[PDB]
Amino acid sequence: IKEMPQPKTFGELKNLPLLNTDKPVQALMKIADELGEIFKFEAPGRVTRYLSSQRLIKEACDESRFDKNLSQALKFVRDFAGDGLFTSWTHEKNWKKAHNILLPSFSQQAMKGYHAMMVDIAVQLVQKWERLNADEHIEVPEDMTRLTLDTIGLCGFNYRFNSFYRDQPHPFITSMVRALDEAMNKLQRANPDDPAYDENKRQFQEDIKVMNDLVDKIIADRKASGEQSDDLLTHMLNGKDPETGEPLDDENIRYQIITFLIAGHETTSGLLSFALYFLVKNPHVLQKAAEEAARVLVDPVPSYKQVKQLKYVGMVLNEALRLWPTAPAFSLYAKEDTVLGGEYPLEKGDELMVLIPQLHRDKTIWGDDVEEFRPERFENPSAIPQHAFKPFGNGQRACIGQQFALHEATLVLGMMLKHFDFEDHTNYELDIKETLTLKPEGFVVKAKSKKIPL
Ligand code: HEM
Ligand SMILES: O=C(O)[C@H](Cc1ccccc1)NC(=O)[C@@H]1CCCN1C(=O)OCc1ccccc1
Ligand SMILES: N[C@H]1CCc2ccccc21
Repeated sequence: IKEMPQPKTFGELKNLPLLNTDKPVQALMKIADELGEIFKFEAPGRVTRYLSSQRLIKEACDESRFDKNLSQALKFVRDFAGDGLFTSWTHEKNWKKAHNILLPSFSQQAMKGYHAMMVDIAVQLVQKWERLNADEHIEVPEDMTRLTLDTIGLCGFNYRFNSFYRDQPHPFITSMVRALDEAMNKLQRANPDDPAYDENKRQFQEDIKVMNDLVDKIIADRKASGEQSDDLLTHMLNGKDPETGEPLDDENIRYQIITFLIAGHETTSGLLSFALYFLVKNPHVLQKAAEEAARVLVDPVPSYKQVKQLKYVGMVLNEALRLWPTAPAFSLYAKEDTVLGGEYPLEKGDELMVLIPQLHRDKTIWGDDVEEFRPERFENPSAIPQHAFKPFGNGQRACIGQQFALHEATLVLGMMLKHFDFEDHTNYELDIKETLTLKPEGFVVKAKSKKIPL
């Protein structure tokens, strides 16, 4: 039995002011580098423990011992994401119900159905870049966010956000981004009942209303038309849970669609942005990935089967997820009294945080070169130990979107590498912006067309 280290305290505020930063995950990573595989983190009326080693995380990922916790961030996002899949407890009836109904909608097999819609948005991205003038550059996270938001709108509910037709976001997106910023800003507030925050609260309720109003209208419009489009909204209006025999009600469907729109906007766009960053910083890797894209994507429109052959592009995406897992932390609670790692006794209900970027830098697993971008680490997936690599979380509460995100990201990165050469024309210095997710802020490149027709 060891005593856990704890970072610096602020009297009665304990560790809470360490999150008074726009980069809380990066702060926690630097604390992990100083303190090691486990540290205690305290706020008024809150204790959690941050885990960084595969040795401890492999136990935390034992579903017989630990279940998904809603962190303070997830409790605040639940105010507009409700009991959708991401912000539900495992024991809530609507978690297992929605999970059983939606799993077949998110399978590898289902990606054959979504492919044509993904190609539609991906071709819009390639056409935007083809149409740039010689003097112009690409705003990488901006364009990747235009893409991922449009892909989930179209595959989700046959709705065109038309992000490539706009400087300024759809009204839904303005409310969604402002609601997320408010949820994330609330974490570090030592005094949240302060009247300074009355404007925030009035605005928050207005953004929740806007989100509910468009999504409720889209569900109502689809029920009215009777149209049977092959999208997630159709699957949710028609689907029945084999266990309860019930369908999802319209309120839960609204929380699922809100959840899927946040995920598409926030997650896959980050992965693609980090992938392009690492490619332009590692020209040998860029060359190897571009040879594969040229050899495999022989048709003007990529096919589902062709995207599955992009093995090296998949390895690039996994190496980007290793260094900068886009959704970098998840929360667990002890189902019963238990001893973590033969050293740290926990009581039933005790919370753990998994610091995925730190897990991904465990030198006992990956070797001394952990900071280097080497997709070849992923050449043989069998060589990666259980629970060493967890960008999609864990067990039955793992990312339902994983096949969808990797299919979209592989298709789009394949087409980018086929159609363009890329220049890091500003020698961009990595600056990682944090919301729920990570993105490389201010990342810009120039693309030179290889002039291959669509
Ligand atoms: C690169 C992209 C993505 C990454 C890295 C990512 C990562 C994650 C992770 C780490 C979790 C677990 C959260 C936890 O334990 O608290 C999760 C859950 C989830 N993700 Fe993703 N995700 C991605 C894309 C998507 C997309 C595109 C969708 C949907 C369109 C999606 C939908 C979900 C849902 C619904 C959950 C909750 C699943 C459940 O608990 O039943 N994700 N994701
Ligand atoms: O929200 C939390 O409880 C903790 C931070 C915290 C706050 C108050 C006291 C003690 C700890 N959150 C986190 O450690 C991380 C970093 C910032 C947000 N966050 C988090 O888990 O966000 C939710 C999330 C994001 C992505 C995937 C799943 C869940
Ligand atoms: N994909 C998960 C991980 C990050 C995130 C944010 C919103 C909704 C779902 C999710």
